[PDB]
Amino acid sequence: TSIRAVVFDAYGTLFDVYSVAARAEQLFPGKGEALSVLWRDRQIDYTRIRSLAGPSGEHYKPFWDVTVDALRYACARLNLPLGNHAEATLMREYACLSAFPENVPVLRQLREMGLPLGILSNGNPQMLEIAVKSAGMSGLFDHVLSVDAVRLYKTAPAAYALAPRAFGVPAAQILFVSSNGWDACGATWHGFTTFWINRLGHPPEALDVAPAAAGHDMRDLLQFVQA
Amino acid sequence: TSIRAVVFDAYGTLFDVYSVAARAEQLFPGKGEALSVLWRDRQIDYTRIRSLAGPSGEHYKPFWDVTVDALRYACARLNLPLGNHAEATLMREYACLSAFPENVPVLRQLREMGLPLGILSNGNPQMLEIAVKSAGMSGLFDHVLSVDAVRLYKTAPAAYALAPRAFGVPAAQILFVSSNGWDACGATWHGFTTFWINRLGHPPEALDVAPAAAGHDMRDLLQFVQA
Ligand SMILES: [Cl-]
Ligand SMILES: [Cl-]
Ligand SMILES: [Cl-]
Ligand SMILES: [Cl-]
Ligand SMILES: [Cl-]
Ligand SMILES: [Cl-]
Ligand SMILES: [K+]
Ligand SMILES: [K+]
Ligand SMILES: [K+]
Ligand SMILES: [K+]
Ligand SMILES: [Mg+2]
Ligand SMILES: [Mg+2]
Ligand SMILES: [Mg+2]
Ligand code: NA
Ligand code: NA
Repeated sequence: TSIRAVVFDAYGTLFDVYSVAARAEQLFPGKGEALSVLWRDRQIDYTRIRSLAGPSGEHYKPFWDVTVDALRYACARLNLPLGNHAEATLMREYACLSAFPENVPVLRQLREMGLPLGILSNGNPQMLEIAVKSAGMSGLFDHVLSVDAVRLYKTAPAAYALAPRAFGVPAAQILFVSSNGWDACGATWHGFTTFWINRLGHPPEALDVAPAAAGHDMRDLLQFVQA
Repeated sequence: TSIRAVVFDAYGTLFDVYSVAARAEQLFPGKGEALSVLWRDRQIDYTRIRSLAGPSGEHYKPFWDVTVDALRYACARLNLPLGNHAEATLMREYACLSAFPENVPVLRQLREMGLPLGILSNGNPQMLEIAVKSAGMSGLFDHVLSVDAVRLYKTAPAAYALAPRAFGVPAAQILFVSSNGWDACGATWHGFTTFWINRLGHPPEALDVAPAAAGHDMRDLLQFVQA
């Protein structure tokens, strides 16, 4: 079926989270890769635990505050000295990230081939908006969407449903792009055409579903559309 | 409020999963602790991804088959030679586990103080039932409950709701016991009195909720009831 719009996940897709791991190392020598791993794990675990526990948003909390919670748990567990300064510093780092250098032109070869572009993110909008301004992609997106509108995190249907609504098109006609295998898979269940930017070369998730195609980077995504 | 029944989580609580990590090492030398960690992570990730994606069971699959999926993904990712024999062997190991030696008497000091006992498990019942027969705890539980009845995994309300239903008592009057911090916390949200068997001495989850009490083992749980 014909793509008529293309929606992106934020972190790891549009925005390289790398710079947080590197700054963790500096505050916590020898413990950066461990913190950053544990922190991402719990950040995601907490969004799922919450949305699963309250399928109508009973336990929702914005992604920012969930990210603080996860960072705090990870430091306590890993026995790291995280008080106000080191916390503020890592969160600042989180607020303002940079793009994968390949992205911004590829977005143009799509904008130019007549394609509306959006972001759909677990990110609360307050953090999603500045995050976008770090990277020079202001203007490229028609819609910048947050699961905060529905108080439910991916893979919840109400989160995926935001993009058909904003674009005025069925899921089947939106190309859904994510770095996270679980999310490409969840989007495929919802009925999008999906592309998985598998940056670390991992296996497909064993979820009995597969995205339409996958590649290694954003420029592989361009390849695929043009075909 | 007065406890009138006590319900247990299965794995890590009643049943020591240890013996699987040890048998992983033997089939996959140098890679047992890595497999076992990645496998537990994805097993749980997959139950949440599924239930979050289909809040009415649209993507349900029994825990057994989810456990095979997770084991398969973990082996592919970790580049381990898992064909039919090594898979069958690890799954066998999974079917039939042993208790924490402290458990079976502690269950008796509770049965004897006039307390009905149950299991509530992500475990499909087919695997939950034999699992119980490995360990000598047949007879101690009035109800052996599986989220398979509702096609939704914890922390889904419909999963927690199984125990009030079976016991004929409100959540507030059941003591809910788990090893998994996320689950003690989810149960507390549902309204149980909860106890967390924190076996590895981890911090509390940063979920803005805490179980009624926590301890290190089952005998700490006994301590707490008797008080
Ligand atoms: Cl992170
Ligand atoms: Cl977790
Ligand atoms: Cl809902
Ligand atoms: Cl395991
Ligand atoms: Cl995951
Ligand atoms: Cl439901
Ligand atoms: K509702
Ligand atoms: K900065
Ligand atoms: K329904
Ligand atoms: K055996
Ligand atoms: Mg995880
Ligand atoms: Mg600590
Ligand atoms: Mg491989
Ligand atoms: Na939709
Ligand atoms: Na209930």
